[PDB]
Amino acid sequence: VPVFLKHIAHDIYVCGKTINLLKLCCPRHYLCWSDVPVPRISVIFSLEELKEIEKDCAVYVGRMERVARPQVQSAADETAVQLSELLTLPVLMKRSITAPLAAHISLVNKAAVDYFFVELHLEAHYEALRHFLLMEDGEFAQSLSDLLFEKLGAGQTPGELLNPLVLNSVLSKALQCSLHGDTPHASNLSLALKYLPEVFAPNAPDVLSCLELRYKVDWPLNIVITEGCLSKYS
Amino acid sequence: KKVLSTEEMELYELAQAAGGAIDPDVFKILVDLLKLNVAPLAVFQMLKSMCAGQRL
Amino acid sequence: NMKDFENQITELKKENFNLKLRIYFLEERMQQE
Amino acid sequence: NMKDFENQITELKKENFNLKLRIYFLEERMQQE
Amino acid sequence: MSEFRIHHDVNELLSLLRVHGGDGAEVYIDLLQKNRTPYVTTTVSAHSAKVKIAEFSRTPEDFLKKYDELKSKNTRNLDPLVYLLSKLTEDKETLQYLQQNAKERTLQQSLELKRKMLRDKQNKKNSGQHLPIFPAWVYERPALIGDFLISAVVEDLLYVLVGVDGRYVSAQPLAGRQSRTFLVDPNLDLSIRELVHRILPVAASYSAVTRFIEEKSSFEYGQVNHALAAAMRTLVKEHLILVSQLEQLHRQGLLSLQKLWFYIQPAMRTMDILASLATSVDKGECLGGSTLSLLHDRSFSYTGDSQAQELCLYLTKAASAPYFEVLEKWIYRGIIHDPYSEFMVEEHELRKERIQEDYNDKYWDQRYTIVQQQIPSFLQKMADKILSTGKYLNVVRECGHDVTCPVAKEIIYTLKERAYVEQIEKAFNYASKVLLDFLMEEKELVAHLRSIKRYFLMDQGDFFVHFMDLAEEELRKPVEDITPPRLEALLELALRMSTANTDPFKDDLKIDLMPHDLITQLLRVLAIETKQEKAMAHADPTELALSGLEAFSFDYIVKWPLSLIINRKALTRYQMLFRHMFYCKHVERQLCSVWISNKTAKQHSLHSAQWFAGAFTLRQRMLNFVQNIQYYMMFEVMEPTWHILEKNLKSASNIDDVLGHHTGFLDTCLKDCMLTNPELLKVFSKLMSVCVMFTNCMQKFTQSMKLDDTVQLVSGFEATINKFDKNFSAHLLDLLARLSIYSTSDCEHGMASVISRLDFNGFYTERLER
Repeated sequence: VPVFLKHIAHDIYVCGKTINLLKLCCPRHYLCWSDVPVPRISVIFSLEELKEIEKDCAVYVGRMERVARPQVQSAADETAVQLSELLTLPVLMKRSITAPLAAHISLVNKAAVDYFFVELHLEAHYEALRHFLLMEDGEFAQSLSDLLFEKLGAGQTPGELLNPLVLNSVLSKALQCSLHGDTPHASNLSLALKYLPEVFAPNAPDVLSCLELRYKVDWPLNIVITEGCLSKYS
Repeated sequence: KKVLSTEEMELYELAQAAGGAIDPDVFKILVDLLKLNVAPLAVFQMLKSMCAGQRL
Repeated sequence: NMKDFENQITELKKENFNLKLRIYFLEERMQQE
Repeated sequence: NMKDFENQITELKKENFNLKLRIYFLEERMQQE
Repeated sequence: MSEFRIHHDVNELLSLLRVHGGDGAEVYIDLLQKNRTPYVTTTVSAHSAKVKIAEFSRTPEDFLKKYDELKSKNTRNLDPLVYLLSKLTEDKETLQYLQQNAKERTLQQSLELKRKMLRDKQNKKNSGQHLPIFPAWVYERPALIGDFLISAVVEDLLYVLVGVDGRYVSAQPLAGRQSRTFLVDPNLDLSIRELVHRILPVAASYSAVTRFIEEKSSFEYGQVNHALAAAMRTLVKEHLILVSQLEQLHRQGLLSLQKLWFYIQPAMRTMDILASLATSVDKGECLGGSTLSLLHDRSFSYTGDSQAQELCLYLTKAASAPYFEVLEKWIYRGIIHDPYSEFMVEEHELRKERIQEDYNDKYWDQRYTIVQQQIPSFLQKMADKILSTGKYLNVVRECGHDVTCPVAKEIIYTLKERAYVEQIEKAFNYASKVLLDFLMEEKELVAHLRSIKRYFLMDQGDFFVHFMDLAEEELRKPVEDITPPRLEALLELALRMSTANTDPFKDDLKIDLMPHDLITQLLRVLAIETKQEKAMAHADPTELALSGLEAFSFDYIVKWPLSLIINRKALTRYQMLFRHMFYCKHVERQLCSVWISNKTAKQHSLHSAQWFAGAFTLRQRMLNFVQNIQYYMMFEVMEPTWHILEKNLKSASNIDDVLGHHTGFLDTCLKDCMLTNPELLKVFSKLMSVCVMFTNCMQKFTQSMKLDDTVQLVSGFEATINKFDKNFSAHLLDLLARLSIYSTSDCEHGMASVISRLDFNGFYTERLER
């Protein structure tokens, strides 16, 4: 990473990675598929040229948001180095490069937020997690708890209690008894087994820890909703 | 060498100059895989997986 | 997970059956030629 | 559960692969005749 | 390339690497395909990869020289290959293993090229359109070519600048496709001689450019190369103006050797760039899309030289015009106007008529093909949209719809704005819409689909009732004893007899007698790539004369262009559904006939009523079973999959979406009807065979009793009924057990519905537990 860009190198890297990710996962997202021209990134050493570059970047950013919704190059010229004499070369380069860079990064970040909210339904994913994984359907949770405690107290083995037929029957009954059990957000819930116990240990509080509720995240949401996040939720 | 095309033959001569003594049939198949626009990193991972089990 | 495994198994079974049907008709054609 | 679904998917994927290879060879033979 | 070429290539690689076991070939295929992008989007830093290989290569100079050679030829996969070699050099263990496995394991040439290109273009042009040829004198007259005819130094250089040998500076003969070399008089001042040798590169570049222009201006080089040669000729003319100005200044005494050297610096750079482009085009034999790809890569390579970039942009824009004119003609008219086979789309003559006979969509996929090599790199991302657009317009054109793209505009190559990409996508979307509308409105896809539902899915129960009433006697005969005339007449009676006579497409409904019974066919299909394949191949075809009841299917005649959507693969799936419902109805009719016959038997002898109770209960278990299987197949598989198809067909964006939805519909109905599980299908087949045998036994007994040792006959009948009951119950419990197994291990939630229907009263529940 260039030393003069070190203060912006990480943001540039994140922006480029995000742009490539958005193109790979949802290339037709309105944020991802916008033909809006991206502001030019160039080194400016004239204070007038630097202000003009900043203004053009700002105009480009504004136009793109609406659509989504000198140095050493002349001879007699003297302003071309006026910033270079007023400002130090590292500071001049920083001012010249990061302003258009910051404008483009900000536009990218805004479009990414919009894409995640509208196209990736991250809020809808959180709502689904609340409905199904957070047991927002209180009736389903009550039926599940009663059936689980009946099976655990009767000493059913994981092969008997956690049998896919038994687990599916319990899930169907809990969803049918839940007002939210038939919701499409509840459909993202899946009951999986971490391990198969030979015997349900009596009076063990962790007896049902073998059960896991998994939440599926599609691209690109699986970059943000990572397998680690789903594992912690489980 | 007759297994490799002239472009594939030139790539084989380049690979030899790169120090790779590759079989012309293996190189031909590799070129065909590259012609299918498969990412070379995935092809490398595939080659590594295929080779890792074959202890010399 | 479980619903995703169910979908993968169902899709793989459908694809294998479609390939088997295509093979069956290919073999019948090669037996007719 | 999850491992059993994975095993069924793996068997179905092996069958699909073998079917695709046999189809490939069948198409090459029908293209050679 | 074959759809499964990757599977062949992987299998060859596994064999060549002596990898034990094909177990995991699917995993390598899945890794490569998941990581296979159709577009070369990976801008690999070839410079650093070259460097890594050169550090790794035992002959690093040769590696770098070969890389620059292949780049000058625009050799495809060069940078991917160098990256692969770098990755193998990174994996020393893999490289050692691969090494051990390997151990164990110009005028005449131009005339030949012209003749070859002419022959290739005529062979591509079956229509006898001879490619245009320049007359021989165009190539034979050397003074026309403009290359070197094999103060004083300033005068010679000003001549040399025009490609004329000077008196003290003379051009050497061109050895092959090399740049022209010049001989300078040795008695010139060393500084003067060196300045002449610094300027002479302009004359060498001019001579090279003139040879390139004169060669690539031949018709055989294609329209893109001709346009490139004309654009280069314009810059050479400007160069001649410049050289004439330097000559005029020299006549004025204003040109010194140092002034010439300074003033020629831009001309030297321009001519060097032109000679580099000429050499790259000539070495790569670039034509059509390959020339546009090379021009794009050169234009990107000049990102630091605004003058060189502007020149390369001008040349690329000029050379892309005829190729983009062909693209425009393709995307707006579905016409390939590629006289030299330069366009990315190649047309093949395929018979549309065979689409109904061929299970493969050969006509749709093989008639128009993409020439990957002829795809311009700037069009690489749009080649498929261009292909689909031209396919759609040609299909529309072949259905008698004239497709005029209202958005047809001239396509111009642009580097930063991919306006041609959006324009190709718009043309593709327009052509797709026109084709979909033609198929939906003119080919009445929904009306044909409703006809298929009416006949193939047995939606018209009154039709099937009438047909089976008229045809039952004829279909009960062996297929060899059946008179096809009687089946066609019974079909016509059923068509005229049903509400389908109001169907305008009823005449597309046909009777089809399958060569194999449905159960044997499905078991053979499902045994493919299974352990049962050998058992089905070695299973003698049972000498049981296939009955018309087991051979009966519908077929449906789909005309072009609708034969694109209702193809033989779709019709065969409809035939499978029809035959399945017909067989279910046959079993139901047999169970009802046994019921009626038993009701009649109960009326003739009061005393025999006790013996008939068991046969009645067996018939009732069979009837409830058959009706629940028919109900599942009709209302949860066929009806739901048809409703899904109609909804998806309503949501289709193009004809390929309609085809996809119809295939998904058929595949859903096939899946949900238990047709895809060989064990369930085999148990159902045995169950239905036992049901039919029971109904035939009950009918024979009731007929005997009506016509009428008798105690012995009754005990034998009861024993037969109890044996049928045992066999039916055993097969039913095995079916319910298999449905439960698939429901629990395979997550086939649909199988739980079959079980709940099959054991809706819990009759089998205690037996399933047992």
